Amino acid sequence: TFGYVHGVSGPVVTACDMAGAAMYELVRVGHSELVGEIIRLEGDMATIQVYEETSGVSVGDPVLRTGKPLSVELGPGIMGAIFDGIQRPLSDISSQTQSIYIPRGVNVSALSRDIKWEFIPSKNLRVGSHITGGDIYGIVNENSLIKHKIMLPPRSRGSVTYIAPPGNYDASDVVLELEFEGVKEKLSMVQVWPVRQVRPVTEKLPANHPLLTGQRVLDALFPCVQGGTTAIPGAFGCGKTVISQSLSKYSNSDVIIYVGCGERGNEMSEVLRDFPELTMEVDGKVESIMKRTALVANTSNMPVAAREASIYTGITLSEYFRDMGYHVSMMADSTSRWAEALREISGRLAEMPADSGYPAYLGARLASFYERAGRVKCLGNPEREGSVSIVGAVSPPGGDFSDPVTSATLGIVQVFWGLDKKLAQRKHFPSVNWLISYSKYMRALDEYYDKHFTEFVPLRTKAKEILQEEEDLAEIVQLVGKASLAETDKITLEVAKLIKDDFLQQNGYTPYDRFCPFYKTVGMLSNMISFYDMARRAVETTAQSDNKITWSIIREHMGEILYKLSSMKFKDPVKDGEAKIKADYAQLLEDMQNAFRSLE
Amino acid sequence: PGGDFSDPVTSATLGIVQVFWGLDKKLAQRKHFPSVNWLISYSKYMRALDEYYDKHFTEFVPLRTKAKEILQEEEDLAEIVQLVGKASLAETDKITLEVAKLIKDDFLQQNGYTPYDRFCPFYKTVGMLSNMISFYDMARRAVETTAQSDNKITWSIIREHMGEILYKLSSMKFKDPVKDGEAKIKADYAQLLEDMQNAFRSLE
Amino acid sequence: KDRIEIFPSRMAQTIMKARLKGAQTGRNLLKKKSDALTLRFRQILKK
Amino acid sequence: GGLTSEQYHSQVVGKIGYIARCMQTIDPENNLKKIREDYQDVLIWAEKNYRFEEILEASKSGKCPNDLDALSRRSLILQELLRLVSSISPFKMKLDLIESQYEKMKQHVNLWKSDYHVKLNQLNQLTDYLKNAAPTPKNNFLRAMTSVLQMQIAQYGITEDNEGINQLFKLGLHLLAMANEKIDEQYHLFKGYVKDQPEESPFEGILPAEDQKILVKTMIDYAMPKLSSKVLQDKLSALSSSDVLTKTLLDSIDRIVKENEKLN
Amino acid sequence: FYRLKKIQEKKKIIKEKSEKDLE
Amino acid sequence: NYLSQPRLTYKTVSGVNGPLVILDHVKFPRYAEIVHLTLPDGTKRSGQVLEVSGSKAVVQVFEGTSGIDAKKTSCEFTGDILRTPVSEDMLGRVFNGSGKPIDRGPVVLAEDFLDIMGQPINPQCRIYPEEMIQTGISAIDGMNSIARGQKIPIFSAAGLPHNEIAAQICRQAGLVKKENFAIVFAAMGVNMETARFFKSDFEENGSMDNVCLFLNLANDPTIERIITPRLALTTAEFLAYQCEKHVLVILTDMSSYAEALREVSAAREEVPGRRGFPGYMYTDLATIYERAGRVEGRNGSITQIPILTMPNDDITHPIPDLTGYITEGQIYVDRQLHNRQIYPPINVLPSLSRLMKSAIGEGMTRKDHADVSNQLYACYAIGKDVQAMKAVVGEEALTSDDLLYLEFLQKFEKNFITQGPYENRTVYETLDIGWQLLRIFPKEMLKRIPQSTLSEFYPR
Amino acid sequence: VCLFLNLANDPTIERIITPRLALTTAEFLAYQCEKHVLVILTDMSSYAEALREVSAAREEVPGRRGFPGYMYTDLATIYERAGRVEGRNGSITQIPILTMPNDDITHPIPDLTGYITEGQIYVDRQLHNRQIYPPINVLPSLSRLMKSAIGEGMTRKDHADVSNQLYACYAIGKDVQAMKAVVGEEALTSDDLLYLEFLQKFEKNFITQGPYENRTVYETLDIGWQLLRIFPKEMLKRIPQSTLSEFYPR
Repeated sequence: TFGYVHGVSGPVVTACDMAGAAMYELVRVGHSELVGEIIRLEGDMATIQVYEETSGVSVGDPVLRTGKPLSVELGPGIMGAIFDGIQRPLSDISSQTQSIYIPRGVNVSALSRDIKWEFIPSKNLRVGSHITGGDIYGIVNENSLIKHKIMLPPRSRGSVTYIAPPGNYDASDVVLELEFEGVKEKLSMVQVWPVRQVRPVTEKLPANHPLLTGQRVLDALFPCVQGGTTAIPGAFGCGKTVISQSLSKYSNSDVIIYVGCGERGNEMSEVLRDFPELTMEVDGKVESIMKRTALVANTSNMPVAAREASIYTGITLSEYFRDMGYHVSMMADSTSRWAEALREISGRLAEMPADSGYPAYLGARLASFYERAGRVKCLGNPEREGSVSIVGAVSPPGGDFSDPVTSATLGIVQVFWGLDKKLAQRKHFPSVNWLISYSKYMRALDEYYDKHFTEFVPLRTKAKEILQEEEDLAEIVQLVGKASLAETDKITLEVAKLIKDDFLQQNGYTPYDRFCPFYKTVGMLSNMISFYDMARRAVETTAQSDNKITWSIIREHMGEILYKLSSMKFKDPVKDGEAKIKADYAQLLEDMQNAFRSLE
Repeated sequence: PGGDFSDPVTSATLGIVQVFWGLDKKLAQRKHFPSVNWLISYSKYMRALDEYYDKHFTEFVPLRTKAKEILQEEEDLAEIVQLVGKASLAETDKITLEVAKLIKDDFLQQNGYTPYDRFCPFYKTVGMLSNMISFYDMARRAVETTAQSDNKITWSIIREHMGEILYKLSSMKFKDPVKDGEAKIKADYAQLLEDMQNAFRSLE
Repeated sequence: KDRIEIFPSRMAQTIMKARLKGAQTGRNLLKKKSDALTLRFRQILKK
Repeated sequence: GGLTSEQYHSQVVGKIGYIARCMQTIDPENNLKKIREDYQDVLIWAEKNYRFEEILEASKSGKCPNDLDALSRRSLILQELLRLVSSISPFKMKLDLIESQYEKMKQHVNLWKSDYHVKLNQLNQLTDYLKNAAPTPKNNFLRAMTSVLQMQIAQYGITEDNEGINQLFKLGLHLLAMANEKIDEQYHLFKGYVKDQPEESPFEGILPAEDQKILVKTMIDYAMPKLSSKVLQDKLSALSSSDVLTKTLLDSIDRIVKENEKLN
Repeated sequence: FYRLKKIQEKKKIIKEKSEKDLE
Repeated sequence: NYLSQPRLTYKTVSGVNGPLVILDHVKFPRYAEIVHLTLPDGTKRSGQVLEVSGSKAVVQVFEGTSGIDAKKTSCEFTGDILRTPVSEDMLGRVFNGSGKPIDRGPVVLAEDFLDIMGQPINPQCRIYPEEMIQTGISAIDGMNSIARGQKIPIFSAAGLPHNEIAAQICRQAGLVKKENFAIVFAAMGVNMETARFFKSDFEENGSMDNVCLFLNLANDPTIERIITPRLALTTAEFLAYQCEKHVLVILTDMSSYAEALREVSAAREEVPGRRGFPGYMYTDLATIYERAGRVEGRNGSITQIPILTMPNDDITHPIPDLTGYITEGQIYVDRQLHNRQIYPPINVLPSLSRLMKSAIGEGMTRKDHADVSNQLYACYAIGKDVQAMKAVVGEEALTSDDLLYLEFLQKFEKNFITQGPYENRTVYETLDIGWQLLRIFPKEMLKRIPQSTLSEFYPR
Repeated sequence: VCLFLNLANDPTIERIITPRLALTTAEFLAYQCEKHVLVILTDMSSYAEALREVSAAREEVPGRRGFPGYMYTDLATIYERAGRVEGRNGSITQIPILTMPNDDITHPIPDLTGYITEGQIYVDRQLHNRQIYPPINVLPSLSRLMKSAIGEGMTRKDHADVSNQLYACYAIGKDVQAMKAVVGEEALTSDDLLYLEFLQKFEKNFITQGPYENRTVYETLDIGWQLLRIFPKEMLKRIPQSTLSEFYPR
């Protein structure tokens, strides 16, 4: 088991007597057990890229190889934890050490031992019964929300020889024992998985059910789908916090995993201060979103491989909750700072630089990351579907999207939510640019929309047209003044203003904009576009006649309709039932039709 | 290699040296000598030297600050003239350009090979600058004193009445430090200050 | 045609950034000129 | 993009064994003749006490059924019926309804996209939360409404668009979502359900007599604060003698409080 | 970067050969 | 407790190569083990083991290897990494870049021997920055307020007076004052005149009782320049996290630190990365900058105001570029203001203190402060835009409001930004100066201030 | 049809052999079974990145952007297996596909492919952002083998000339658009404004085409003439007078 340190040069430790070790095997070096990976073998010698500072490591110090490559422990106790980039739990490190520092060479297990959670075995299992990877052998009630499914690791299979009865047990207690080919394996609630390896599935499915964020601008103009991959331009003035907090509080996602991939020291602590304090309604109770989330967190000075691996730990955790049948959402907050940590590994390994100094494989590291998203038929017996979505924030240098990490990310991700400083400076939250943003998933979501919201596809189309006409007409408005435009252009601009200020803007701090259900989003946009179609009909139908309609005539005859349209954002689903909101929208439609009947 | 101050020898030198006399290709090409760019060069010793200057040369620090100010406002005014020509320039901006031309062409400029300019002592140097900036202050006052008045003293009215003084100002560089000792140079420049004040007084 | 044909060097990067600040300044000054004249032109049309 | 051969055949033998474990729970008596016959191929391989290695070699040989998508459809139908029958444990469904719902599922294009799966997930969602139902108006009302739902499901299945079942989902899910402090809104919702159900005693005999008395006591106790007059408070207090919750209790409470609204 | 990686490789080979020649 | 065993000393120098002396036959050598060299003439010299491999130990000597030989030179191995003799009595004292005193005082009697490398502050233990540090400079305190525990570099360039700004911050800085504040000023690759300026300008002006000063000169060894930030931050960690002090660390030239990293990477024969700097430059800059912030259950907090000489006046260079990625916003010193004699030359337009929203609030400053800074920003920005208009149209073409933004710009540079090297302005006086400039406009023109705030403070 | 799939999550080194498997199957079907085959090579950029990865991981001598110095020959060992061969009725036709990094046509991936293949089909944001499917920009496009394929019996006899003049008119149309964006219509000639109108008519009728709309070359040439008729006969300076005299009035 033990090898010996042969030499040390900066963060790279050469070792000897390592003949039984493997490429990318995880190794503890030095008496303090500094973490590192085998990057090369040269006979009985191995070269270990140490993660932590190597100061003080000596020739002939022990080299204790862990048999497995870099891996994530998976099980109960994942929920609510703040893991670092290599799954050292920062909460356990703080509690056990009673120190403000992470001590060099932590040995703390990722899932806390001695916490004897309530376990229920799967009622269908028996001694002698067949079992396979992804089969649920029991459930652990760790939180009121997440009934944590315990399931056989994807490589393991055979005949069940023991299951624990109902009772209290931890991560180290043996829960299942099974025999295959005459060999017995003992399993606990803890499972261990290689962080760079995809967890296999029965079928990777197309993504077709919306991931609602509760924000009108996102859910209306550029929808995202459960299982989908999306990106955000993360910067100071972008307003990313409005998306991030809203996603965690309101999304139709059963588990959230957030990954700090080298955020700034203070910016990381702002996130780790907020997520405990964020609360969500469930079953008429209020509970901390920490009941349904886990944070991987790394400040910029965390070990290089802790930053680089943090993105892969997040998706390995997220795939594990996907495999339980949960619709997981992953947020990665700094894919640029991850690509910097990736670049630092290549610089230490002396790999040749590609575009802008990033490694040649950056495209493959990103692409194999985002391809781990999607909806799936899970492994094992219950046939259950599950999914991982991935939100990947990117930081274009000075707003330049041509940097290889940003360019590749926007080339890979099927959705982009183009946050823009010019909108946030005017407090236009969520501050998403409705020209620069896009979503490729429309063709796949149209199945769901045709079933549940058949009117919506016409509406989103007309919305984009109205917004595009505003941008194209604005040049003429500057060149000759708004007063010189045609009547069909003037009503188009007013509806574009109505959409911009009273539909796309959403003040999530207020009681009324706190969350916007999809029904409210359709009903608001339906009324705005119905008013546009009637206004457009009135002006175009009277063009070249003696008697003629213009925006001033409409506003003079029905100014209360424009006011009622603006009032729709204030209508609150908590105060007013969905039937009442639907009836009010039916009344606005009848009101505007009767109002236009006075002109035509 | 191409006069570029980003070159590593220059970069390492710039992190170390307290004084840097950045000579500029554009000045050298137009045969402005001694070719020092007055907007890129610096001397971190000013802090210390201001003790010596306040003991021996009390007028010099005010003049040094006003000089660099006039020369920086020259760059602002010189850039805009490429697009707007003269049309936007206030009468004070004209006085700034006129004195900036005097300071650039008749004070900063110096011929390194001609005995009148081979070396210039400090008493000559401070006296030259004292006169050119005292002209700037008095001319700027002569303009601004007429702000919203019934008649304006323009830059051109100044330039026409002050023509002898302007020629005298440019001529200050010709005094020979060998045959014209510091006492004679200071006395002549004191007559220029009196002539300058009296020429301006005719418009006030 | 597409480029100024300056040969690539750390000097040439500096000179292009200096020229870009020059061109952006000249754009903004000429845009201010255009705005000022356009304001007078609209006022003169009203008159 | 798929599975290793070892994993693929492992999933086959797992699913085959599992369909049999599902049969043993949906039908311990072997009553569901048509359903059991449709799984006979997988059931034979699971009923014979083959070693895991022997059935895996038989799957590699293609003697076992060896299409994961075919096994997945078969297993999915059986699991969705098994979930239905398990979710209604207090009320056994009629055998003819079980085979009818099975035939509807067998004939349906895709169960995950089906309204059957939505309704069944709602039935499970309402049922599951009751494992932590501490005494409060919300939880007492939810146990009551869910017990009605379980009985009605045992009488009609899922694919039958019974208006009562469809409305009962909306009302039950709304009460489940309704905030726990909202005692008057919870009371008003449950009151509205009892008024809207055609029967004069919708909860009668469906649940334990102690729970029926807790419903009666819950309605009286949260009504009484609305009365200011001691005579009317005593007349309303006397209703606590009743054990079964009925429309006549609500109408008695309504009369006595509406009299108090004019007697204050 | 490429030129300097090759230089460093040549030095590594010359170091190893110089040690091997002393055995 | 302590290493009880005696030290070994080796004559076995197998070679010398640039700054490196290669011992052989060494017993159990450590990476970064501190060693003491003795030369043939008996002169002592310092060094660290830059590489270990079997019996070989490649010492990087701190001083140049000049005078070392294979036969008389003796290397003494201390058996440990370099540790800082640290204590609270390091306040009021001046140290060289290795931590040896240069103030005619004794060695430090230490309260601890902290690992020079430090350790990562646990992100769950990290607390968000919560209150202002006064720098005393109006262009910082009234426009770019610095939260206690923020990192905020002063970007500068060759010839700009950023060392004078660094020194003025180090004199004037303190809490808001509506003895527990300490400064750790640490200066790398400093030319001997600027080192006399830092030493004298603190020792002559009473501040020393609340500052610890580290000087590393331009001619001091390049490896001592790497150690200087680590001593500073180790002392700042001790003062804050062991001793509750609020601490401000002034790292005066991160460029010469990065140039020292370039040399230490060349010393290991590593291939150069981006623009000739090491690939791992981001982690080394982060290892300096993230040794900062507040921590749970302690009053202590390390703020950093690095100063950073931008190569070629360009933020794209890896030194400023990587620093912008790690630190929470930046202050720019500007050559334009410097040539105009505006001292401090701090350009408040491109500058941004990212955490100023935390630093400013009711009970931390006057409640108006955030609104004042926003309106001053708008009025200075519009004043610059109107100065560009004046340049095209001349004064007679301007409106009365345009003339107010010009009067504002002139007075704002000449009263708000201009401070002088020794005038100290508390945040209250900076805000009264701010209001004195805002009062130039009619009350209704102050569009970024609420009418309640205007009614309480617009009258003068 | 036959498919070889290497997905973005699959191992990158398989991408070296992924197109070679397709071609090795195409060589069997075409040269041994006399079939005609269209071989599609999706994401040659992801292929070239697998070469860049192997190159960087082996310390191979770099060409531009750090691709291996041999990248041209590796791409040629893929691309050159297209062709007919003597005495066999078979033919391998290749349509490779490549996304250009940062849309740069001078990038090694498009550029080396550019030298090897018989001209390029190109697709452009200038068309796609206006909903002009298929967004095929004709000016950067060409076919080196088109000249030999165009002619009598293969096509209408005029086809070569119609092409030559469509390129000229569309090219002038782009140049007058680039002028107008600076100076407005007041500094353009009436003829320049006609080339600007030609560009609008051309993209809306010639390029714009439905995802299931099939057009023969003959209907395409009739459309081409109805566009070329925008100018007077004497302006069509790439076409011979006999071709004009037969077809221009139709």
